[PDB]
Amino acid sequence: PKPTKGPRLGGSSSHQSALLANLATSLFEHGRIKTTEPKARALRPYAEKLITHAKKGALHNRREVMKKIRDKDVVHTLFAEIGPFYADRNGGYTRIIKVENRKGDNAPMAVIELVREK
Amino acid sequence: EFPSATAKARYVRVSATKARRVIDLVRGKSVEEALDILRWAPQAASEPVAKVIASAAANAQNNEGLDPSTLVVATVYADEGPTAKRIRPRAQGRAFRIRKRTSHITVIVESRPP
Amino acid sequence: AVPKRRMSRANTRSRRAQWKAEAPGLVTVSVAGQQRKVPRRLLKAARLGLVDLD
RNA sequence: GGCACGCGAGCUGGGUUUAGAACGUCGUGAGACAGUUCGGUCUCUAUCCGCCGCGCGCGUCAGAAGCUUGAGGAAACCUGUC
RNA sequence: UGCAUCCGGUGAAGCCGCCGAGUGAUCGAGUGGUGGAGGGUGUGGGAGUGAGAAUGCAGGCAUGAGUAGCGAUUAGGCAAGU
RNA sequence: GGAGGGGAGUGAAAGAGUACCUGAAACCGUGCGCUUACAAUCCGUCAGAGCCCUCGACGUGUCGUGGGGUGAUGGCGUGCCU
Repeated sequence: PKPTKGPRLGGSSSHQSALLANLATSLFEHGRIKTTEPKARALRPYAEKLITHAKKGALHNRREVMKKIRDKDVVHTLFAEIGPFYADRNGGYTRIIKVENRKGDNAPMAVIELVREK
Repeated sequence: EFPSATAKARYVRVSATKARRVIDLVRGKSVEEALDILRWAPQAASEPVAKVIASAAANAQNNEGLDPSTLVVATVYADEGPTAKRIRPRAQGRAFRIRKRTSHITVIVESRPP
Repeated sequence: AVPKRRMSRANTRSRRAQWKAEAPGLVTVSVAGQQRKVPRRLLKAARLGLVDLD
């Protein structure tokens, strides 16, 4: 999606890519994760586009997802439940909730979770 | 004059100015709103001040038997406590001084009519 | 550059007065029945029970 | 042409102007030469005035909001061929 | 400190004030607070007898300032627990 | 959570709490009174409006052989030592 306007998240572009991949993997595996607010803000489009790939479930899309997720159990869950679950929803798969700041460095924490309403 | 009770936290291991920065937010406010303000204040010096204010409110409610709903933070300030001297070695063999300051926090809550 | 002169009390206090903290704005919330103050930034989180409230 | 022959808490170290070495000359000698040649550490977190930008507070006799007049000031001002 | 007298747990010294006084260094056996054991006066004797500065010494604390910095060239994230 | 503190006690005194006799100055706060955002200030001194406090007299506020605090405003005014 849209690249970050400012400097990268983890201090380098490769670290940022690995960070986004790991965060997306954790979000798909658990269903909700807690992280600093900018991290979730950057994670939203990445996870939503991965879910969009998972929605139209074909071998091509499976390879497209696997070239970013790298975790096979999470890929199987994504293409078995998460994919079909959002079949009739057009966008807005995730939501961001702002929570209390961190104690060590006063970083703004936020919780990003998949929607389960319908 | 109004009935009142006081509490003191001596040798609190925070600098006096940093404690005053937090304290200046809860002058003249009631105990409950001051407690919430310090709870949601983004400073590490707010915890000791909130502890002092809670202790003063408990002292007023228990020993004098005052109603906590009428308590108001009337007088509050932070003084300077003893400071310890450390040494931070520097470039080209010189040694600088580091001061580890403390402070005393005094709070006086009083019962005021609604 | 080094300071050529010792700053007087007036200038020091006047510039020192600008180092201060602002009071965050609090709005009420109803969780588990009892009413308590929570910043409006955390209103939704408090309503979903994601904020530890002592 | 003036302004520390402007401007090194802005830069350079090519020259001059330490300690090494050589040539010519002087001195018996250590050494010396507004004589020559090769090489040779340029330190600092801006307190005050000053200047460039940006805010907070108050004032303009109630509290506000749109559109503006402008005292005053700044910018610009080159020239050729066919 | 010699000598002679006076004051003191019914509160001395020391410290902080008020009200005053002398031509000056200064004074108040005038008082209020704190304090808890030694002081005043006269006349002599002796001084480690008076600090504002020696880039003076020791201790304490200010300005700069809640500012610089928080010590490499690899990077951390999530869930759970205490 | 502790640290620390508020009651309760011991003590003649906790303005004696093992950070402890007396507790000055530098330095840092809190509360009250006056003053300060058209102003070029060796930061004081001499006049001085206003506001607040206080001592007397007479009425209900107004003077006085008064005293204090802060002081808008005007005049004057080139820190100390060697």
